[PDB]
Formats: sequence, structure tokens, C-alpha cells
Amino acid sequence: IVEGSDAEIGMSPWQVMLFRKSPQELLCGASLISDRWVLTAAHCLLYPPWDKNFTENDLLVRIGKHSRTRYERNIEKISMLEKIYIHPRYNWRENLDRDIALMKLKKPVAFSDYIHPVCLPDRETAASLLQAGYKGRVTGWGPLPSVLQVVNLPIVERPVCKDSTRIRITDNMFCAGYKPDEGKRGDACEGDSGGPFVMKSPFNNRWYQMGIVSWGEGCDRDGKYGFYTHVFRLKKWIQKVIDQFGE
Amino acid sequence: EADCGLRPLFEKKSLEDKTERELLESYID
Ligand SMILES: *[C@@H]1O[C@H](CO)[C@@H](O)[C@H](O)[C@H]1NC(C)=O
Ligand SMILES: [Cl-]
Repeated sequence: IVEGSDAEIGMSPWQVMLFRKSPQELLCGASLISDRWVLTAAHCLLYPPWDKNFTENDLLVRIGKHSRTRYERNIEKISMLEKIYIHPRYNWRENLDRDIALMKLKKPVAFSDYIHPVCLPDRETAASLLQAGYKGRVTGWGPLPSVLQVVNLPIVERPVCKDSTRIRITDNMFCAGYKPDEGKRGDACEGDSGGPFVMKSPFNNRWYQMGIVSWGEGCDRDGKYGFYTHVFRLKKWIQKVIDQFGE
Repeated sequence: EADCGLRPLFEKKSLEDKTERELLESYID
């Protein structure tokens, strides 16, 4: 996160960090969607042109973290993974279409003040809230920044999104970020990849994950926007995996 | 599941975070 502010404790209790187990290394953000399931971007786990193809035993997650440079005893939770599931039509060759992956925890986690799942959108919530100008929130760590950072970013008009890149964009992506001369700045960056873009519903006041940080051009550069996996468009596969596996 | 998206330190205690109003203000314009 660039041009954000420190998160308050417990502000993003669905925030998950993905680590390579050996050797230790922060890879990506992710999100808690139940006691047993974590949502992330497929490119965090699989990207063949770079020979990237992590398996479950390569990885750990850390949940309930507020500070980056410390094991947070009594607050943080570390979990191993049973299985990774990548969208079968994830298009790593062209444009990262359907950049989505689920991770099944080895054991269910206990909820606390600091650990609590985010909601996934239904049709009505997606249609109401996914509109240009409407702001969501992304969380992650700062450049080179020991405390979790937060930034609020408005959803961008689709022709403006398309216009900003040579990449073929699909209905499975949206973009967010401030236009130049809006004054305000802010963006997701690199290590925030895989992390959640959340919105608070005005209908029931619950937080919904609408996006997954997917790709962009650099960091908080004028006229460029971060691109996000459209979680609702992919909910059928999410629900299928969670229903089929997860025993 | 049934209790998703409600933060124990915020919605569950009738407390606002420092910037959530800005999000909701953006929908009601
Ligand atoms: C990823 O790894 C599995 C082996 O666990 C392999 O079968 C699959 O072909 C690999 N995919 C790549 C490198 O694209
Ligand atoms: Cl799908």
C-alpha cells in the first residue's frame, strides 16, 4: 500500500498473509471467507512462464496480524494448508483472466476479536455496489512500514479502465483508483496482490469482498489503475469448490 | 456463513472505524 494510513486494530480481521514456508518470504495477501477457506489470486500460486507452481506443503498463512515485524502472540494465528484449488480457466497466458484461487486450511481456525471472515457478494449486492465512483478498501503492508496499511479507492468507469492499458480486459475484472486531478492518491502494490477489495453494504452493514488485487502498471502512477478480480462473477466456482471439497 | 462481515471490534460494538463513512458517503451521492 502506497499513500494509505495505519489500520486500526481489528479493522480488517479477514486479512490473511501468504508465506513461503521454506525459505520464509511474504508472497501475497489473501482473505478469510470461513473457518476453513482462504481466498487469493491464482497468480500468487501459479504462473508457469516464471516456473511458479507452489504446492500446499510449500506454504503457510498468517491470520489476525496487525504488525509486520513481530510474531503477534495471542493475536496472530499460523496455519498450514491441506489443498490449493486454482480456477480451471485461469488465463495465465494472456491477461490473468479469472485470477482466483482457494486454499483449504489443514484445520479450522477459531474466530476472535482479530480473526473473522468477510462475506462474499450475492447478485443484488454486486449489482448495487459495483458502480463507478463507489469506494472500496484495500489493506496490506507499506513499502520497503511495520503496521497494516489501509486505502479507500473508487471504482473506475469501464471505458476509462480499458483505455489505460493495452491488455485485453474482461467482465471478470474491474479497476479502481483515483484519476489524476482528483487530488487524493492511493494504490495497492506488489505484495498486496491476492488481498481483498472490500465494500460495506448499506443494506445490512456487513463487509463484502468484491475484488481480489490482481494486477496493474507500477504503483500509484497518474492515469494508471489497479485491476481486480470480480469475485461475484466467479462465485459459482467458489461455491462449487467449497461445497465439493472441504471435508 | 451466518455471521460473516461483522467485525467484533467495530459493528459488534456499535463502533465506526476512522474512514468507513467515506465509503458509505460514496454510495449515497
Ligand atoms: C504444476 O504442478 C503440477 C505438479 O504438482 C503439475 O502436474 C502441473 O503440470 C504444473 N503446472 C504448470 C507448471 O503449469
Ligand atoms: Cl465461474
